[PDB]
Formats: sequence, C-alpha cells, structure tokens
Amino acid sequence: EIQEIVKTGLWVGDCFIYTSSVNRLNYYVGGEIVTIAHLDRTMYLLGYIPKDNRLYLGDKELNIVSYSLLVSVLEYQTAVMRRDFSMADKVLPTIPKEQRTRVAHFLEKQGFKQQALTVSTDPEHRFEL
Amino acid sequence: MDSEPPSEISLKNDLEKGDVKSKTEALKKVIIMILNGEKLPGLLMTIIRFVLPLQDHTIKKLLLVFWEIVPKTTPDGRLLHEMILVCDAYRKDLQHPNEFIRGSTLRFLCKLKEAELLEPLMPAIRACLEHRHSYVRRNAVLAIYTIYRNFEHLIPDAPELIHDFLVNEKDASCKRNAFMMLIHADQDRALDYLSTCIDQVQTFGDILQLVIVELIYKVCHANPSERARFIRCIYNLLQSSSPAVKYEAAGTLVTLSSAPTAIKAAAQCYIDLIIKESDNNVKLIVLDRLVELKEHPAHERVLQDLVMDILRVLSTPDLEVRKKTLQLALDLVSSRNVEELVIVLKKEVIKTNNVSEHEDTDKYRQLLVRTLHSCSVRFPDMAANVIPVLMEFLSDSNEAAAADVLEFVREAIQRFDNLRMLIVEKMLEVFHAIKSVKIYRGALWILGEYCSTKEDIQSVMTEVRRSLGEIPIVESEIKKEAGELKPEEEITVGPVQKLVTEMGTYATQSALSSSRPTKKEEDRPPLRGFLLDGDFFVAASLATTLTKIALRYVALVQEKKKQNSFVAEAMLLMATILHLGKSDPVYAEAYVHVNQYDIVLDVLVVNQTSDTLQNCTLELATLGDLKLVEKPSPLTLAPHDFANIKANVKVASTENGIIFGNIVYDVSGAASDRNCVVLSDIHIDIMDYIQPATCTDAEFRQMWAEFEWENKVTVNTNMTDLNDYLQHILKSTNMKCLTPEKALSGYCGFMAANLYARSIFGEDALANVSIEKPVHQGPDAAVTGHIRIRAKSQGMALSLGDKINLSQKKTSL
Repeated sequence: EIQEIVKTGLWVGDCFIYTSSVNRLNYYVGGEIVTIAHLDRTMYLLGYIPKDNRLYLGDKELNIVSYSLLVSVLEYQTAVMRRDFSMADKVLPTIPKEQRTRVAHFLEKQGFKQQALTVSTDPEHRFEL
Repeated sequence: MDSEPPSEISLKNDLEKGDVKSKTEALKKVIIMILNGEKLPGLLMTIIRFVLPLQDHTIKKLLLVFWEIVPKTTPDGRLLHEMILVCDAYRKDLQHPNEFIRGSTLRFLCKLKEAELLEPLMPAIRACLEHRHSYVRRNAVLAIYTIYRNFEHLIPDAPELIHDFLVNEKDASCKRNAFMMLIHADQDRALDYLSTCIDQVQTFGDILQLVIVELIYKVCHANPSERARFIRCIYNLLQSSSPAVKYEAAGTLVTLSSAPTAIKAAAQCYIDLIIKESDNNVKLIVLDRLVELKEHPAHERVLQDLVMDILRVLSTPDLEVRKKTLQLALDLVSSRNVEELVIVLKKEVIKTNNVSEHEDTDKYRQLLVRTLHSCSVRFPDMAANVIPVLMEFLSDSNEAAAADVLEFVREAIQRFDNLRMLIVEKMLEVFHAIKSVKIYRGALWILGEYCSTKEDIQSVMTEVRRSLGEIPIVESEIKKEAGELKPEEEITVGPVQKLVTEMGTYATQSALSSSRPTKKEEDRPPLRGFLLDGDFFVAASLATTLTKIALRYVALVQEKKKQNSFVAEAMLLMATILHLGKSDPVYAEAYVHVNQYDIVLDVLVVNQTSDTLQNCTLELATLGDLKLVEKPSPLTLAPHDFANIKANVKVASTENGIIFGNIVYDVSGAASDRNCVVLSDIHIDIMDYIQPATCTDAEFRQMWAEFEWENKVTVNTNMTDLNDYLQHILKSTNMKCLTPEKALSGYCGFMAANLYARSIFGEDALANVSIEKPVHQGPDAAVTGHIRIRAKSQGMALSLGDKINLSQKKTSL
C-alpha cells in the first residue's frame, strides 16, 4: 500500500507512474513509493506517446503540456527494488549530485549501505554509511 | 457608576429600600467601585441583611460575587467567625433545589483560600455532587482542587464527601464530560484515569487532561486539543534543520503578522529556504533540506524556476515583499550572490531595451551601473557579461544617461586593465550631446585610458571641448585621464601627443588643441592641476605615469566589501542601510549606606529642642523618577530624641505631580499650619531622571544627522580616556560610552565615544567625547577632552557637557 494517494495513474511497464493529490508525480516500485518529480499545478496523465519522447499531461485545458519521464532515476531505483544494487550503480554516472545521494538512500533503504556509499556524491552520506 | 469613589452614603440608602431592584443595583454599584479599587466596608450590615437565606438567585448571586474579591477586608456586618455572614445561611444556598444558587455558592466558597471559611467550604462540595450540567461536574472538580489548595493537602480534602472530595477528577474521565483539575498534586488514580480518558474524551475536557499528561503513541485520536499537542510531538520526532515544511504550525502563524505584507514576505522566505540547501556563501543562505523540491531538472515540467523568477524583483510585488524577494533570489541561486545579482541587476539597470528600467534621475541610474559592475569586481565571469550590458546602458543617449554609464565603467577599467579595450568606441558616441558634468568626466576617462585601442580621439573629444554643459568636476577627471596608454597610437587630426597637450590644458594650462578645452580651473579646492602636469613623464604611456594609475586600482578591490563595489543590488541596499539595528523644627543628618546590597538613605532625626513635636511621622517621598522603596517608619522626633531611621531608596520610577528637586524628605510633628515640613538629607540630582539607553554607530550617525550637536565645551579631567572618569560620570547622568567615531593613526587618535541615552525629559541625549590626548607635536590643548554634545533640543546636552568633569560625595558622621 503506497503512501501517496493516486489521483490518476498510468502503467509504464509494471512500474506505476501516478499523479498524487499533493501534485506529486510518483512511481510505485516494489511496493515503495518514490517521487519521480513534482508537478507545480494539478495535472492529469493523458498518456505516454513514445513519438514525442514524452508523457502528455493536460491541465483544465484540452491542450498539451509534456513531462519526459526521468528514466535514469526510475531504472536506478527499480533495479534497487529488485535487489540489483550493482545494476543500479551502472546507472549512477548519469544521476547527478544530490540525486546520487538520494538514489543511494533508496539503495540503502532497500539495503547495502556500502554500494550506496560509492554512488553518494555527498561525503556526509558516505561518512554515515 | 463607572468609578465614583465617594457614593457610599447613597449606596447604604439604596441597599435597603423595600424594592428588590434598588437593592440589586446598589450591591452592583458596590462591586463596580471595589473592582476599580474604591471604598466599600461602610455598607456591610445593610448589604448582608436582605439576601442571606433566600433561594432568590440574583441577590444571592450578587452577594456571592462580592465574596471572592474583598470578603476578608470588609468587617462591619461580617466580623470574624467560622460561619461568617459569607456562609452560615449559604449552607441553605448550597442546599437549595435550584442548581444555580447552590452551584454559585459552591463555586465562590471553595474558591477562597480563606481559613475563616475553611470548614464551610469543605462540605460545600455537596452543592455540585449531583451534576445537573457539564458546568456542575466541572465546577466540582475545580472546587475540590481549590479546597485541596486551601490547606487541605492531607485527609480534609482527598477522598469523597459522598461522591467528590478530590474524586470528580477520577469521575470526569469516565463521565460524559471531562475536565481535570488534577494538574498538580492530586490523586495518582485520576492521573491514570485521564490516560484511559484520552480515548473516551470530551474535547474541552481533553485540553484539561492534556495539560497534565501529553505524548501519544498514535497519530492522534481526534479533536483540536490532541491535534495541538500532536505538532509539538512531531517536531520532536524530526528536529533536524528546522521543521522545514511547517506542520500544523501554519494555522496560527499567519495571524502572527496580520498586518499584511509581512506574512507574504515571511512566507516567501520559507518557500525559498525549502527549495534547496545550497552552498551557503555570502547571501546564498538557503537552509532546510537539500532535496525536497530539488533544483533544476531538464525534464521537470513546468519547472522549479518559474517560482524562482518571482524572487527576482524590481518591486513586482510590493516593497516589504520586494526586499525579502531580492535576498531570496540571491539565496537560492548564485555562485555567492554575484551570479544572480548580475542577472537581477541587468533587469534593474538602465537600458535602451525597456524604458521601464531606465529613468532620467542621475544618481539612481549611476548606482544601478555601479551595482551591475561590482559583480565583475567580485567575480571574473561577470566582467565579460557586464561590459556589453554597459554599452547598452549608454545607448539611451541622453546626456545624463551616458553619463552615469561612463562613470562606473571607467572604475571597472581601473580594476580591469586592458580587458575592456573594446568598450571605448561605444563610450565616445554619447559624449557630444551634453548638459552635465558626469558625461564629460566619464567619457574623457574611457577615451583617455583606452587610446591605444582607438584613434578617433581629437574628433570625439573636440565637439565636447567646445560644447557646454556643467564642467566643475570634469576638470579633475579629465586632468588625471586624457593622455594615457601608448605614446603615439592615435590620430584623427590630433594623435596621443595632442591629447597630452590637451590633458595638460584642461588640467590647468593653456594650449590650442581639441579646439580648446571647456574649462581649466579644476574642481574642489585641494585637487589642482599640478600633480598630473608634473606627471606624464613618458608621454601617455604605460610606465609610471597617468596610464599606470589608470590601469591600476587604488588599494584592494575584490568582493562586495565595497572596494570598487556596491554591495548587492542598489534598491535592496537602501532598506538595509535604513535598519539602524538599535538595541515644626526638625534636624536631619544623613549618609547613604549599603549592606548586603541593600541601598538605603540613612537619616537620623533629631529634636534638639525641648518643645513638643509629638504627632511625629516620617516619610520619604516619590518626587518623579525618584522613589521610596519603604519610607522611614519610626514615630520619632519627640522631645530630645535622637533616632536613626532608614529610608530605602530607588532611582527609577514614573513622574509624580509633586516637586522635582533634590530628594524631598518629610517629617511631621506638632503644629497645625506646618504640620508637615520638608527638610533635606544629602544631594541627589535632576540628572537621575534621564534614562540610559545606548546607540550603535548607525543610530548615532542617524541621530547626528537628525539634529545638530555643534554645541561643544571642553571639559577638564577628560585628560583620561573614555573608559575611566568619563564613563563613570557619564553613567551617573544616565549615559553610556558606546561605539567610536574615530580614525586613529600616528597623527590621529583622539579617543572617540558615541553616547546615547533616551532621557525622561522628552529628549534623547547624545554626545561624542573626544579626548585630545597628544598624538601630534601640536595638540589642541594637550590632555583634556572636548565633548561635543546634544540632546534632542539640547536641554540635556548641557548635562553631558559638565557631568564628565568630576563628581564625588562622601561624609563620615
């Protein structure tokens, strides 16, 4: 059961990307809820059109807004969920600063403090691990 | 009867009259005069007589009212007994079938901590043991607790009477309505019972259970009370880097600044903090959490930066919110402050792009050029951005608009040596339409330093040199400037050498060159031509000449410490500068004594006379800001009496209507014309009345400006520094030596103190004590100090002026 409520949602693979009533775009992996991104306003998932390389959102308007799904983050975290911590580390060169620390914290929550230590950019997170 | 202290004779009459309304009104009038604090015992027998047994609630309620605010004091109609006229027939009142009279009676009776009513209040819990309302049961737990408080911490108040004696507190927990007067010192079993009650709550009652016993294992269980404790409990379980995202704190918090812009400004601050925790350099201060709203994905839709743009402000919302917002742009994003300040400054500073950011008032324009430019001086990357934007500033092409632009950029070149070669050609352009000083000054400096780069210069300079506008300060700036950089690298009909010729003529010489200069006579008296005239050893060439000076920057020039800088964005700074950050014969003999830190005025009162002075009373008075902490109290001053009587003294009070002199001391005795005489004990001054307060350099400076302090005296025995005599004496005329206004060196080094006080005289008091202690071969007057003084109409200025000399008193009786 997932913490952030699903106002609307979409399945990208077996991973569920949904909007939340917090305006949070989160994805469900593992039975764990991660925030892929923050929505600034209330948005609904029209669908994911591979052509545009985008997820198409709409406001109150019958027009288009687009969010590309942050696949590198999602794949890091998904791999972590599966208990493929090394695999998620291959993703890490393309996870930036603070995101490596976060993804590391994901890795850690699932378990393996050390692999999380190598990816975490932040020294403090390394130091605690 | 709002407050009328003499009316007690009419009240007695009104109190019994055979008309119930009149009696009620009378008793009511007594209540209102006592509450204010006025005369009441005369009436007592009358008051007490009608009301006593009756179940008729209104008079009874009124009398019941008067027994909790003065019962002890009033004694005509009551006197002292165990079953007083407060409670004797109010045992009937307690035992009436109507809940209101019983309830009321119980409630006042048990409320008193009176010992002359201790017994009657104890079985007074009977009146509310049966609970006809929520009010009756609450009234009971509070009354048992009040009985417990009133000398019954043991077995008189603890068990049950027939249902409560300290057990309503237990009962309340399981009953339909709760309220626990059990906060301290009461039954353990009830405390335990309240815990059980957290679940089976009554909400008002829950606030009573909760003050006693807090922290839950749950999320909640319901109701505002539990909810209010809960945010406290949450802050515990995550203290770390503020709350960050405010919990249930948010609801009270808005009202905390209802006046009206300040809430948004505050809210904006939290929202900025929350975004991210950055590097936290100089004005990069965003705390809270590192990731919780990120910054800056390239797939995030419609992005974080949209909210970040609000914070970049010209005033885009209103001024209070503006000042907060500019700091807040700087705080989330920059390198320090420099990066986001350049962007922000680019928007604010004057252009040809938008005319909603340009203005024809010269100082503001200039300041805005300096703010943009200070970012370069701070950080390199900004130099490259600044120079092309500066040329856009110029493109406005008003005399003045060019002018301001030229003035900063020229400073930037002093910092930024042969890096801004490119700008010179742009800078000349608007130099020809001219009505001001500033344009000439600045242009002549760019065109002058930059000569190697260009070759135009006779042509550009010459239209201006034979044009008019305002030219004082033009002279100074052109004087050091015109030749510079490379000896022969220009030519239009005047090479660099013609320029040195010109440069010299403009400074103070004479020469046909650029169709003569506009003026020659220099700016402010000290500057003159001569230094530069001597100079240009090697004709306008980088060596040890004007060029050197021009392509170098005076002292250290780095940061935003205000060394070729101006410290952020010019509009935000005005607000920061504003912020001061202020923090019958009678004989007396007397001395002041202190034992065990008790300060007392010793007085001895002497009757050297054989005559009668009986009727002798001694008083110390409250004059104004002087006060008695206890007058001398002996009934002494009798035939050939010597007595020592101690009058305790205070220095701090509020002004009384009687005289304002030294210390008044009053002895009374026999005599009927001068029953009271005023005679003196030793000196206390007018100066006491001043109240000490302090200033910082900003408050001192503001007040200096605010009102004149020209007035000076020189005070002897200011030979010494600030710290010694001068501080101690200044203290006694309630002043204090704070911050400096000095400028010390090997030739300078008068000690300077900035003084402040805020006198209870309708004035402040300020002064500067300058101590002329020789740090030169020719001192003012040697050791001594001149105190420059003021007060707000300089009526206390004078107090400062002489109370920094000397001051001492002693006696040895």
